[PDB]
Amino acid sequence: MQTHAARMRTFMYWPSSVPVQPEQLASAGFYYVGRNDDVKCFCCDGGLRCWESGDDPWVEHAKWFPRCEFLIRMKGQEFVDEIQGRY
Ligand SMILES: [Zn+2]
Repeated sequence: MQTHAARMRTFMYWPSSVPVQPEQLASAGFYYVGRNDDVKCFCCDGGLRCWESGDDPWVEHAKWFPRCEFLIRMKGQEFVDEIQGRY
């Protein structure tokens, strides 16, 4: 699940009702595990479910799994710090 294309392919059977797009999930390192709306990050193995309207996957990534190596490398410690309430 190291590549964007491999993560995107797992969303081929992603439910239509979920108000979060596969493109944005896969960019933030998530892939659909083929269960409800459960996704896991390829890097930290952080699991996320119950995706609501207006959810930004990068924000959810930094909110619940701030120590993820991929999240830090892509978004940076400053972004992670902000999401954790540190300005
Ligand atoms: Zn992660």
